[PDB]
Amino acid sequence: LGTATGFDFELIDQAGLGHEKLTQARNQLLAEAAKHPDMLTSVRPNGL
Amino acid sequence: EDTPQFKIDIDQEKAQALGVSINDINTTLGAAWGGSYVNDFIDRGRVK
Repeated sequence: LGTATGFDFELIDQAGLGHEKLTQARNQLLAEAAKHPDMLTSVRPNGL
Repeated sequence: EDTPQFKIDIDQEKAQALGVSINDINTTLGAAWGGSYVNDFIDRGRVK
């Protein structure tokens, strides 16, 4: 199973953008989820 | 209903005398007139 008080999120490129266009969308989302410390903690990517 | 169709009649004695094989007579006939699937490529990240 997973965990309680914890989510599991996907980030799909549904327009054929690429891998370097998806990493820049991935880093934009994480750097924006780090400025909400009172709502979101321990946000990270799962891959490499 | 049964249509006219164009029978082409390869001679393999007369081809052997000229130096061609039927491993590229039938390919030149088949890939030009019918079309040949060679391999795959990548088109915006999709195998086509």
